[PDB]
Amino acid sequence: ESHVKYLDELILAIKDLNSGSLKILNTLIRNLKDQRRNNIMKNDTIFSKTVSALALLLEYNPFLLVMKDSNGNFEIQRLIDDFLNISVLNYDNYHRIWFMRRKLGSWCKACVEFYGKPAKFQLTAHFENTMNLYE
Amino acid sequence: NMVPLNPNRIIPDETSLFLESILLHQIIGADLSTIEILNRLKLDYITEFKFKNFVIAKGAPIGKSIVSLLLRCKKTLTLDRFIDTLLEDIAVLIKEISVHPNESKLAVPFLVALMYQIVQFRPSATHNLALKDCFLFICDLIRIYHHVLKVPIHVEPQIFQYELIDYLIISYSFDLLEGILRVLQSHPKQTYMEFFDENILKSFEFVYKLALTISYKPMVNVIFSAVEVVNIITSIILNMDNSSDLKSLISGSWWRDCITRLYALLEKEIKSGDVYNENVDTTTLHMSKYHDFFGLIRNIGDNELGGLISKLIYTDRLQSVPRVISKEDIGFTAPIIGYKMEKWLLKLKDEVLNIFENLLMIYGDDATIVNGEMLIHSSKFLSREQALMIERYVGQDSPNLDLRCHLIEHTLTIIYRLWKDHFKQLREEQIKQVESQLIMSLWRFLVCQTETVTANEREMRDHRHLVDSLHDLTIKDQASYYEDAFEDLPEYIEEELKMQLNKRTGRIMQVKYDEKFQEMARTILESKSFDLTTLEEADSLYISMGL
Repeated sequence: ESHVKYLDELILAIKDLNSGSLKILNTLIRNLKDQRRNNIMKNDTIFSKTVSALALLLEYNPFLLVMKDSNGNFEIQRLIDDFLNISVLNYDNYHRIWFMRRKLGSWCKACVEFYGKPAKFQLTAHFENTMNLYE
Repeated sequence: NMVPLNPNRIIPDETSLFLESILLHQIIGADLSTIEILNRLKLDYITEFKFKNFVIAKGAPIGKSIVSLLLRCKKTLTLDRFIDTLLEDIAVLIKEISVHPNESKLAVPFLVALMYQIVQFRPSATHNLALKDCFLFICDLIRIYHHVLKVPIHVEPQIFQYELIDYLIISYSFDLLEGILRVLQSHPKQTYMEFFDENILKSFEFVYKLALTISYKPMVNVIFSAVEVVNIITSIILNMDNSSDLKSLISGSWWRDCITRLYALLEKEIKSGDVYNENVDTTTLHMSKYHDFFGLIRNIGDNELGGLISKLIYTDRLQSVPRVISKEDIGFTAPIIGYKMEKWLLKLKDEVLNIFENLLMIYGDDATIVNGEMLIHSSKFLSREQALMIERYVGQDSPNLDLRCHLIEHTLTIIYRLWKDHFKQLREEQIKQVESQLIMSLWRFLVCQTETVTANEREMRDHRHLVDSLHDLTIKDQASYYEDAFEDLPEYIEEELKMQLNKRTGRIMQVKYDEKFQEMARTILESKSFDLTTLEEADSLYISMGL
């Protein structure tokens, strides 16, 4: 449809505007706000390709997670909670959530490793407190 | 619509299932209900015993009183008070047999195993006061056994007298410290501070000084236990939001006196071909014929002495002294145990560098413990294991290739966060003292930037067919056993399998590293937080890939 080319051109522009601008942030906004649908949900293929292109994207953009998204924290956790809720849209699929958690381990974990106490604490507070929240 | 209900909600009591686990206590190879194990422990000399009602006599088994307690203590005590009562009573036992050198101590190993089923039973249920006291009582038992406190490095010739008694109880007691502090870790992030007592931390500092015995051959079951205890302390540190208080308690002297022997650990070698071999000590992790088995969490591999743990209690006769656990009647078919031991000591080295990178995170700002001596030794680790892998752990077809990869990438994270922010400790001393390690840690991931290595589907599959055959057989064990939708796939799952495996074995090859990791070794050079290389030296590495 209109998003198969979105993921294809996403990886194409990742190759193009690589290095020797930075409208990659608008694309990250679009690819955070462009997956909460059931319109083609049964086509796990295109969703997988777009979200894994996002995986490689933020793999090429740990620095995007140290931009301090206005909310009292960095971009890391406002990333990962939207992550989590797209997952709870798509909860069951075993390998989908498998590679999906692996993608968070290549994005949110990369942010914590790049920084120090700040990023680590931001992630810890939210997930320990959401563990307590669910229990 | 509405959620439904139940007429006869039959909840087994928490202490009910407690006695379940406790009575059927068992340790791998200790074939029994370890409560029964205990039931096979009579002690003639001590004919008088009683702490919280603990009657014991000549031919009167430790276990007979153990069952005594367990049973009526169920109706008397609650969950955590049951825990505490076991801890303290069976701890008085721990002691008065430990300070009773005339008797043998077959009690304390499985007593401590019981202590572990206790400890494990729940994190939240188990209470930090009880946990506090358990470690203190273990320290008192070690003081009572001053003669056999550590393992002094030829009266020892295949004779398991105190080796299957006091020394076996030592491994058990060390695994107990480990799991004690692990349940402390699991206790919620709010209520550690009561545990944080310099009584606790000084006693541990001493027991660590006895375990990582640099001057006497340190039993590796014990080494594992102690380094894991350190990991647990550092983790409860990362956890207690009011970390300033705990960090105030942990002396900078504590930090140093521990992390220095952790250096002496991380720089003892991992050599499967001789792991179970008491040869060049202070390097090869022995734990050979002399002493190898599980303990209380450790799946050390074979658990060779495991079935001997059952063979410790007659399980066919009342014994005043331990039934011989043979020291080298032991196992041996093929070193998959040595391979898993490599992976095991590699997870030990991982724990070391893990708490290292973790203190580099919390102590992000100026820190007497982020001194850059950290930089020196940890970057040494990085470059050293990089070399070992690309030079010897290639072609070797082990699962341990993956774990050495974990080691290198995680110490990369550590030195990188050191690079990016925490130069406020760094000086030219450490800069030039270790500039080679850092700069080449950088280039190793730089040169990976080709992306022309794989570019395809016909080659890295064959590369893994070459070296990664082990983890390939494990991805097949995965596709066959260990997951669920490995059948009638949506045409993305298997594709992800193959990209992941291909990049994986590449990551074994120190090539085609995670491009995040490529940048997270590029930026230390190119970002000028420290300009390692002048303009007359930067191009000298730029040439090595083009540029």
